[PDB]
Amino acid sequence: AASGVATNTPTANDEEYITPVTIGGTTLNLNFDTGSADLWVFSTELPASQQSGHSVYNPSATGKELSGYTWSISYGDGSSASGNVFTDSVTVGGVTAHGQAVQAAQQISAQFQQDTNNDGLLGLAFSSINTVQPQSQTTFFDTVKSSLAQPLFAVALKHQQPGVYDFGFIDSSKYTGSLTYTGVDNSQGFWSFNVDSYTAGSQSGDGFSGIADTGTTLLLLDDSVVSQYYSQVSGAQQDSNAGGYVFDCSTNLPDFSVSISGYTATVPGSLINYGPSGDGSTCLGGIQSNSGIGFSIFGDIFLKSQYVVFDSDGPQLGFAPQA
Amino acid sequence: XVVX
Ligand SMILES: *[C@H]1O[C@H](CO)[C@@H](O)[C@H](O)[C@@H]1O
Repeated sequence: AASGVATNTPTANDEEYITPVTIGGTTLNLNFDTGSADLWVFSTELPASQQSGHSVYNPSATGKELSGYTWSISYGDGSSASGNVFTDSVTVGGVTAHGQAVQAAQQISAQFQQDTNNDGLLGLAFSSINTVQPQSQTTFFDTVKSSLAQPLFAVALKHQQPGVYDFGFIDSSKYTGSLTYTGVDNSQGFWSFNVDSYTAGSQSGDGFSGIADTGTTLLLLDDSVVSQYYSQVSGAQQDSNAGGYVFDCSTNLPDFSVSISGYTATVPGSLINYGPSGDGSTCLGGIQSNSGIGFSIFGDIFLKSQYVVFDSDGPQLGFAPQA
Repeated sequence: XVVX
């Protein structure tokens, strides 16, 4: 059976987490995203000026082209990328997927051209949302799952410290107590779960659904929830230069918790201080609006407080406080 | 930050 551990590292302020991946012999630093199902990388098919500052995949060296297949994806923050497809060997934490579809970028939007922290994304959402045309392909996880000791992956994302991606096994030393599981609705291709209620400092409210997403930096909630939270933070104000609600870095922030199948997942107020707003003397809040989309995005701010198991059997999500 |  196979299993493996890949180490992740946050970039400045934990904006994103990158992990090395070897594709056809070349190691690239990718952002693992449980919110999408495409494995795409910077390649030699991009204009030379865009390859700058990145490790790039050269498809002609080792990939097998899928004649006539294309891919095109657009993300929640407005970024997008597109290209062609090859199959190659992909190794993550010593687990190798042979014949994994690799989406070589031909076009990337400005957000990606400006980000030199990563060399592409490795999607970990369900394969049902992979964008390859005319026939969708399976994610790295779906490609290898039958070979793992257990068909699951688990993650521990940390605040300014290296974390891990466990593939095919659960490391019990990464959390306190026992895991609590909840069912996942994968109808929209995400690792979606329900919360029965929430507590924002001194205020509690009714439940809602959300997706566990390693690819989103913050905890994005309904505006009602955001208002309620910030109404308890002295001097909090929206700052479009910063991207949302900001406050004095010294502010004591209330905690935020959700009740999941009887388990209370708590994000301490210290983890809600994201960092310097990068606009004056304030800090940006880890909780911001979801723009009215109807569901919440449990991004890195939330994840930094738990060890999370993504189990294909159910499917289901397991949670426990990080040790 | 980003929103994948
Ligand atoms: C993950 O699990 C596999 C299967 O038990 C081991 O062979 C590997 O060393 C790691 O513990």
